[PDB]
Amino acid sequence: IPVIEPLFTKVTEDIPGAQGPVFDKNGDFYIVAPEVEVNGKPAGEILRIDLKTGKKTVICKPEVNGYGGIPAGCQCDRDANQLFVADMRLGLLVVQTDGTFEEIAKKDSEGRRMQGCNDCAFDYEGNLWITAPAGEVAPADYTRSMQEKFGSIYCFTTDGQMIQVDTAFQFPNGIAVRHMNDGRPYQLIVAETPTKKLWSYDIKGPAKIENKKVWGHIPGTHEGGADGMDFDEDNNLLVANWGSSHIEVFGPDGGQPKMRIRCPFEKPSNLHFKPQTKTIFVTEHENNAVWKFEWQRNGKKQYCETLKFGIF
Ligand SMILES: [Ca+2]
Repeated sequence: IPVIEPLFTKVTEDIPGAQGPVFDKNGDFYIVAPEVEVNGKPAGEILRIDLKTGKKTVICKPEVNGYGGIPAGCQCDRDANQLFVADMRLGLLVVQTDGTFEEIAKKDSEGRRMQGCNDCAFDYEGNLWITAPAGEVAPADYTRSMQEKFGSIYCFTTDGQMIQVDTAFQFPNGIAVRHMNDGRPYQLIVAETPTKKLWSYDIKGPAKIENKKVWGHIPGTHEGGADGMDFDEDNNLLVANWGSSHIEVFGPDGGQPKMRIRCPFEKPSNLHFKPQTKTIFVTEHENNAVWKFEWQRNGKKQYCETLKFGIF
């Protein structure tokens, strides 16, 4: 497997468990620091990063009834410039640029207690596919599916339903939606960290997935595996392989990586493209920092970049 070593430029530092890189509708950059703690208790943060200076600003430090959050992944909304943030303790949150937030659901569509989420992905129809590797949300005792298969997958629909679409995953982590050239969502990819697998499903409709399949294989025998992921404009899937010092590049058909990207660190956690560029911002856990490098092409257009009221 051919490996490339592009120049990684430092963006910002000192962000405990740095991940969830995302750009909003104005091109502003945000990341999450899930591991910030106050007296050993969760006090995770959502930060805005000034790309010109690298200076950090904590816009949200989510807490519900005294239970601090562990913000873990993000997606920017389209119809309003707001962030949907997966939280390992609080489930799914909607965070405004002013720093205020709202908890989306304490229970799913079946009345079952919500699970802590790690990452999410919007399809072009506006449906949000979410990974939930943690156990029940706060106030329940914090647990995570690294060893046992209790991690779930959800789909927060346009009509506001929080639907659990699958279960029994050993730490479902990164998640991405593959679309047809005409924009129709047709395949859901889910990373299962410790098992070194990438799973796929055929998206038949909103909150409807079928035919679970082992889509791709993650290299290495190290502790870790596939973390965050994202598609480029040609539908190649770039996946952070936590603990391998590489970002794996899968072709549109999956299987084994067709290319690897060497990182100047061992623990890449997530990655996200800057709109309209080849620039990929990579968060990592070794130094708790954010970096950026140039990919071979532009990123796949995000849902937030599309137009609701366009002609085409
Ligand atoms: Ca991303």
